[PDB]
Amino acid sequence: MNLSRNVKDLVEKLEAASQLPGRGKAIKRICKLSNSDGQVVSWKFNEWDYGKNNIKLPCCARGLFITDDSKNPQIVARGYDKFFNIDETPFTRWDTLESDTKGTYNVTLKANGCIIFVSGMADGTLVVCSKHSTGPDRNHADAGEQFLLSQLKSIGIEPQQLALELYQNNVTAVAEYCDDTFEEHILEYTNDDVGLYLHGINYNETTFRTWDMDSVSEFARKYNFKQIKYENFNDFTLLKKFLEECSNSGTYHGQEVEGFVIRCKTRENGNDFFFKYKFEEPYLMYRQWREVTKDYISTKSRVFKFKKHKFITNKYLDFVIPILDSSPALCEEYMKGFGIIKLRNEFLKDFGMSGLEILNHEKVLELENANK
Ligand SMILES: Nc1ncnc2c1ncn2[C@@H]1O[C@H](COP(=O)(O)O)[C@@H](O)[C@H]1O
Ligand SMILES: [Cl-]
Repeated sequence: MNLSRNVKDLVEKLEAASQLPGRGKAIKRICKLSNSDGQVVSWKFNEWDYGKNNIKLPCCARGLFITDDSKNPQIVARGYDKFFNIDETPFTRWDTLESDTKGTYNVTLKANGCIIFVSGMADGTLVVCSKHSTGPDRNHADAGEQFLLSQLKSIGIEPQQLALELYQNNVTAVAEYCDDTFEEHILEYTNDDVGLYLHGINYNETTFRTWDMDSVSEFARKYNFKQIKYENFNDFTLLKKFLEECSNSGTYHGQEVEGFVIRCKTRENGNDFFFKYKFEEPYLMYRQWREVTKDYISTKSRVFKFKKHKFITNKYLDFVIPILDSSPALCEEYMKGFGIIKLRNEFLKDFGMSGLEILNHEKVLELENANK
């Protein structure tokens, strides 16, 4: 008779929102369980419908999976809420966050691998889903399932125990997995270590409540998950100091960083809230280099439409075009998404400056080379 996991109100609200023609139309997708052969419903909204005070959503979870019961639907799997970059929304501006949020501020690196949700049902089933798919898509759900079973065998923990512990806490584990079949990202990642990383744990409720990272680590050691680096800053001023110093330095712990995911609790009602701080440079310059490289490999055309980093991009083309012309093997891997970072650093070595050092004296050097 336990109605503590009944979510039929939210199910009714989602079904009603499904019929809405154009604004806030609930998107429904029925998947089949890979273990129990039963069915689970995945709900999802349009991205442009998120994060707007004029568009109230029944739930704000990126990834939501509910059971297929007409008298007691239960949230099988829940992901994080949709959270946005700084200044992207009026409630992620650099001034509103200090006023309306408190500590403790937790900073993790931006994920690079595929995201998977691991939960458990009453029947001991270990339900592994991915971006709105459990049938199964990217099929990273099944890849991560194989990784998880392999790592559970390595510690002798049966998947039944993990499913039962998830069910008893009514939690979904959000995990990032990075296979070697994955492509390279523009900025290098020092936590490649192919396997399953545990990004967090959420309670399967309509509202967003996530475990603190220490509990996540304790759960991960209990189930052979690869731990994730993070740092804690108690106040907003310390966090702004760390973020601005890291941006002025471009190195977190001797590594190139694309972005940070920062978790905190809102000052009013003490609810969890995430926001992203993305370092625009040197990500933009490197991605422009990669795009012009792919354009040359596919067309042998070195004309580009960019307005920023034009001189350094032309120098990069001067250095790299002979390499691409005379190394057909490098072109194939580059098009497949490999060797981007190595070729980038080869150019950075030829030019004699670091990427940040290039960015610092760039208008100086561009105007100087134009003047000559
Ligand atoms: N560590 C992370 N950094 C950035 N986005 C994340 C992370 N973990 C999960 N996401 C979610 O992934 C989605 C965007 O991924 P993508 O657009 O494929 O880069 C959004 O729903 C994010 O909230
Ligand atoms: Cl509800």
